[PDB]
Amino acid sequence: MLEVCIIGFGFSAIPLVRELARTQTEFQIISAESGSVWDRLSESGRLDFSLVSSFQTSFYSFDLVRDYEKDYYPTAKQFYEMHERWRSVYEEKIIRDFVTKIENFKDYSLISTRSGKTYEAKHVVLATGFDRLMNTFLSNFDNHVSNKTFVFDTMGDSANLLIAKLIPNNNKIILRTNGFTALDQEVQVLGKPFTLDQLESPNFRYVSSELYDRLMMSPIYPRTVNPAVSYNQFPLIRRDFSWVDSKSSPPNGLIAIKYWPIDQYYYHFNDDLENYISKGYLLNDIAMWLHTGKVILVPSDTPINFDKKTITYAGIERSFHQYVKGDAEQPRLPTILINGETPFEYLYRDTFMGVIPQRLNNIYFLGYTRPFTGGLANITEMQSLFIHKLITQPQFHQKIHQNLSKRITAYNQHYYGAAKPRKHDHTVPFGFYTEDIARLIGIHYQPNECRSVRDLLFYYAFPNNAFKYRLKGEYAVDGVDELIQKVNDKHDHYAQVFVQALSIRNMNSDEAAEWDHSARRFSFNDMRHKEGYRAFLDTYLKAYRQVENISVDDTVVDEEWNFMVKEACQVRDKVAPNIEYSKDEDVNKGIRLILSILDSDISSLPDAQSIEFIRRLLQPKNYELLFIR
Ligand SMILES: Cc1cc2nc3c(=O)[nH]c(=O)nc-3n(C[C@H](O)[C@H](O)[C@H](O)COP(=O)(O)OP(=O)(O)OC[C@H]3O[C@@H](n4cnc5c(N)ncnc54)[C@H](O)[C@@H]3O)c2cc1C
Ligand SMILES: N[C@@H](Cc1c[nH]c2ccccc12)C(=O)O
Ligand SMILES: N[C@@H](Cc1c[nH]c2ccccc12)C(=O)O
Repeated sequence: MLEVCIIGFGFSAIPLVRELARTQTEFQIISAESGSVWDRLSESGRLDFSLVSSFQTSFYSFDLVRDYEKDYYPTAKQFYEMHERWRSVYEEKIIRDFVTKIENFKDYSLISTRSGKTYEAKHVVLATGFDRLMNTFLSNFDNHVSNKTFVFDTMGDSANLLIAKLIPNNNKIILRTNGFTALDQEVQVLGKPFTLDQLESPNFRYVSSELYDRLMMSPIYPRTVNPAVSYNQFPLIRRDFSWVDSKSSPPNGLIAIKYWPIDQYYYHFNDDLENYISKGYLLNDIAMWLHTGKVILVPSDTPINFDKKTITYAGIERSFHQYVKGDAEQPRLPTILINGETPFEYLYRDTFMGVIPQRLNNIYFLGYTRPFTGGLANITEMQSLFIHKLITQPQFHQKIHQNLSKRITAYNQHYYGAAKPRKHDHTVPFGFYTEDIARLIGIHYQPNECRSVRDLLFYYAFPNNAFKYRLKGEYAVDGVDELIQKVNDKHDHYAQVFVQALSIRNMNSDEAAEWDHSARRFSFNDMRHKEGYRAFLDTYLKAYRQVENISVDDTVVDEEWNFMVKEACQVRDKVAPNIEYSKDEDVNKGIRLILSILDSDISSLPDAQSIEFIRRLLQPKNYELLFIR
């Protein structure tokens, strides 16, 4: 009897196949001849964009240990080339066919295929990815569409990439949405670039819920009255967060788009602009679009005529060329038959850690958990370790499954509370999820085993990337020691985010929200760093057009749009003139202090009262996770 069958091979399955090979566990992969959206984009030459996620979080530990030299954003070309490199390694273990049905029995499954070939396997892993409504827009994208009006009912990363591509053809963009969370993918800390995933210090949740909440939520919840923040200039960007019923913030189910702020885009790409655009580094600064009026927000309930193709806002009856109805994610699951009869019903919350479904025996889901920030790699590497351990170690399989339904209830209580199921429940802060799996497997760090201040920075401030948990123990990867050293040497041992937590420990949430926004350039949606880049924007559009052989007329002037932008930007035209740094000073001084006591013994530190606090990090009081204990 075949020990393991993996269904679907693109990106998510790679780390699991690697571990099954290492332990010589018998496995077969079944995967469609057709392949993925990445094959659609490759075949049709549309891998001309870049990831919304850092290198560190988007490539597996066993690639990073070889190829990491600096933080950067990989291109769609590089990401796909990496999938193709791993497909080549394992292609001999792949049967090219399409699974149509799985019949699940007490200790095996019967797998049916389009060819008619059937397979028996004791353990079955689904790594088939999602169907996405929006893929047709990216895969069949037309760049000749010019001077047209688009209406989007949802802001997501796909809409934002479409918008980046339309705007340089003088396409006008109306968003008719119930708000959206957008975050600068890259941020300056005392004049040095940090990808946003470098600054989450997630294990601070263990100090307390409230402290972590103040560390994280002021750029997402409308907490500052600072008029430089996009959610004050353009309030139609605010969301209804009344659904959230959890002390764990950011909450599971919160989705964000991650975008190039124009200032960081300029710092990286200004010197070789056309060549960088052609590699797929597209400016996608939604806040700059709102600032310049190349995008407008309108209320959710703004009347539209689907028959005449018209949207009803202020004075002009604007005909729209296309309505984009907004991306949904549905797992590509075959029919699964419980005891080979009863259709399995998929719901993210009714699986443990997005991986283990109830009422199925030895079936695992790999790649259906979505990270709030950073790449999928962080999530699928840790899920792969979890699945490998369940498959190959019956003691671990028994430990997890014995109280499976209780673990799931305890997880849902902790992370969702009494909220009803939502379509985005599958979205998790990457640094909670990786840490959660690491504690389940037993490859976690213990805060009580920190000796030096340097050790506290590593435990609390070093990002909870999957490779963090592959330094030593059961899943160690060779070269992780050198990788961690390199990353620490380039990021000042994450002293800056450690000092952020030290700065806000005594504040309430309004105070921390004010302090967050006291910076000369605060992390996210700082509308003071837009006007100075108006000339560079024109250079950019000219560069984009030249790269893509586009010719449009700005000497042709769209009068009617010029007119609707004024109505859209009334709060901004009122709020912006009220503009005009505690955070910069606090952080600068704190980093000085921390970097001076790097190698000081914690336990022995003498009796401001930040010392008390630093000493208490050996004994955090919010460490309990009832779905693990
Ligand atoms: C436009 C776009 C941009 C993205 N950008 C990023 C990014 O910036 N950073 C990031 O980290 N992630 C990004 N992602 C998300 C993620 O990395 C990709 O979705 C990735 O392809 C997921 O890998 P996967 O292996 O789970 O699924 P896939 O890559 O879709 O591979 C699954 C494979 O299984 C096959 N298959 C499906 N059903 C069956 C079946 N029943 N039988 C047999 N074979 C089957 C499919 O044909 C496919 O080849 C992006 C996704 C998209 C669509
Ligand atoms: N802690 C950093 C970065 C940060 C805050 N909120 C976030 C949400 C997601 C990602 C990063 C962040 C700051 O306060 O600016
Ligand atoms: N364009 C993809 C982006 C995406 C999906 N899942 C992700 C995980 C990590 C980074 C990016 C993504 C989407 O439809 O949403």
